[PDB]
Amino acid sequence: TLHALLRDIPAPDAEAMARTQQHIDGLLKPPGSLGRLETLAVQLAGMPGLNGTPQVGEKAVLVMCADHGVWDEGVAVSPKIVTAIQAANMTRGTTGVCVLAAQAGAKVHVIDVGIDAEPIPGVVNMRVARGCGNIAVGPAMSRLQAEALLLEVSRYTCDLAQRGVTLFGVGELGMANTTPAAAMVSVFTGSDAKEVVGIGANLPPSRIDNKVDVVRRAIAINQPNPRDGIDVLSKVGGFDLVGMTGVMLGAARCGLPVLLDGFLSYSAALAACQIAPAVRPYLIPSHFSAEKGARIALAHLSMEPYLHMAMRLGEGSGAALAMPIVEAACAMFHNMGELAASNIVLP
Amino acid sequence: TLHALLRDIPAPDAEAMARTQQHIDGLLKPPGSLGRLETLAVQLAGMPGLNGTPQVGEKAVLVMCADHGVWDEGVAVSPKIVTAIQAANMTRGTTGVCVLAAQAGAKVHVIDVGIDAEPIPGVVNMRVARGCGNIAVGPAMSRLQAEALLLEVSRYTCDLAQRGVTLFGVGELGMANTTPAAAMVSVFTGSDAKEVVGIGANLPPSRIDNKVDVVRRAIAINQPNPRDGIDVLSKVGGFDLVGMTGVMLGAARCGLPVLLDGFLSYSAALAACQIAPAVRPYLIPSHFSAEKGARIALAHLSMEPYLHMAMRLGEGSGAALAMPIVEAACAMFHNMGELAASNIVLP
Ligand SMILES: O=C(O)c1cccnc1
Ligand SMILES: O=C(O)c1cccnc1
Ligand SMILES: Nc1ccccc1O
Ligand SMILES: Nc1ccccc1O
Repeated sequence: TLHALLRDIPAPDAEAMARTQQHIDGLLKPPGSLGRLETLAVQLAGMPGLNGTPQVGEKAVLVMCADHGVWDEGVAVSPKIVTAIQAANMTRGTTGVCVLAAQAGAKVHVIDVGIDAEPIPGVVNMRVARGCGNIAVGPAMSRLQAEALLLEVSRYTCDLAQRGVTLFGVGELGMANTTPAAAMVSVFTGSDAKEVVGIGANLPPSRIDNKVDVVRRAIAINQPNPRDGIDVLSKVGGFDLVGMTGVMLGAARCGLPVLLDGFLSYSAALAACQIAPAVRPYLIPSHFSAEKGARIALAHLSMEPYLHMAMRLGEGSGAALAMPIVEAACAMFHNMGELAASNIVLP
Repeated sequence: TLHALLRDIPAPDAEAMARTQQHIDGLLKPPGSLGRLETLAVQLAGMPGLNGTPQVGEKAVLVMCADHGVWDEGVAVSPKIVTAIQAANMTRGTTGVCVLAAQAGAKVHVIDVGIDAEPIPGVVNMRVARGCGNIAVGPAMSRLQAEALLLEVSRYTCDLAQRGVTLFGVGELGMANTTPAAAMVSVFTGSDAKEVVGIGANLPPSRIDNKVDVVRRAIAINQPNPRDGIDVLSKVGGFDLVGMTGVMLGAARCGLPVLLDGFLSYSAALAACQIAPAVRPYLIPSHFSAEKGARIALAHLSMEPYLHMAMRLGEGSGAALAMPIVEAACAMFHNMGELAASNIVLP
């Protein structure tokens, strides 16, 4: 079922992209002057789920929530229960993603893939377990659990496409999750833990060393295979991370765009592209995370974010903030006048 | 009258800013996690025209249009008449700024400060002359003309504030205007012309040398005084550039924020800050222009743009694109829930 899914990811439509580029070149402006907005418009035009043109219909931010066993290693200063509390707030519209998504006209879908607490009413239930295993002493989960969640989340994502959603945004919520994120980045990029381990949610500078040590132990003990994204996710990842990877595989299979968020999302995207390179064309960066390993992770994905906001909240907040930018590419494409109609000729 | 104006620019309200910072720190998120969005919110709170809080009411983009005598030196490949044509399109909603401003819910005000063509119906008439003097052989205009336009535009800007406008965006339109922009940047920053002269609207690489030469001649012949922003503007600037400087002085006097656009706007802001350092606190960067001298100009203004879009259209298009970001800071500030209300305590 997963092989089928990965097999059916459509390649971008080069024909629609060429038509788009020609149309953009003819707009009321010096050719190429709107830079990355032009490039983004063309990219969108190549996505089969969008009907050959840069269009944006309904918008959704999927937030994957889960707890992590590695929290017990003292790698995070936020109380573990904050995952459960914030997930509930996500249903009240008071969180950072909620407020930014509301501003963008997007709906937030809160999905519980493994919070260590009783079920929260109003949150989508796809709970694998009450938190994943502590990666410092063994794997986060079984390969089977990782594959099942990928399928599950993937289907949910592409099913939203049937409800008019054309643009996705991915996000997470899970105390201590910048630890497995860093382990994955280290593994996929071949970078040393010290180079990609950050302060997460205000970790005191004095406790960084321990965090770096925990990441190295996780890798040494699990021996994840860099060439197998599912192996890496199941061993040194987490449920929230697997879920984000699933949103990306689902949107790609649906031929639709997905906006990345910050550091946690970069880790998930490295996994997704490792598992299926065909996913890459559908990914759109949003902002440049203030987390230490962001530069390395983005360099390996060959992505240059549009927004430099020193943000490090997570939740899909950056994804929501960039949605207007995607709408701008559409507006540009469909609403600008044409040079020829004004009798203007430029070399 | 100009001395009065400059004298009456209010300092930022430190009391409102402290109250803002405390409120932001108490929001549902790790302290400081929304980074530059938090900083922007505080900055807005200190602006007297906004009522002690980051608020955005009506939005306006002021586009200053004028022609330049230096066009005759072969520094621009766009036909001179494009200024007049595009200014007319600005009244039809088909231009790049129009489309992006519409997306942001802002109104575009097109102001003719010196187009070399017959008056265009629908465009605000503040025409100094039919194009400014060719800076390669003498000054763009008299000091008197520069001061009069500054006053004129300044009053117009702050008068809009009485109509509910709380956020301004500045833009321009004028063939060959990246030449005087570069001369001004060179003068204010002490950088050599070759380091700040760019391709403007697709100038062929083979004609760059001539453009660099024209900039040096302009400076040698006029001998503008770097410590006198009005001297520089009148000698090696242009009507559109003076006008943009005027919007900045007017918004500051009104105690309101102004969003910069690209390279031309950076030149105008260097002049504005030279003339009145008190203007600085009211300036908000938008994007990082793809023009060659952008880095140097931004470094001298100590500004780090939020958007990296490789844009180089001008017209205030970048300013419009960043307006949602300013609205996001307000949304964050007013709509997020508080940590205490959720019983969350973080170190
Ligand atoms: O980049 C992120 O999304 C991030 C960084 C630190 C802590 N939480 C989220
Ligand atoms: O940065 C700008 O605004 C710009 C650069 C080149 C040509 N026109 C405008
Ligand atoms: N629209 C346009 C066209 C040519 C040169 C500059 C411009 O802003
Ligand atoms: N709201 C929040 C609080 C603590 C840690 C991470 C979060 O996203």
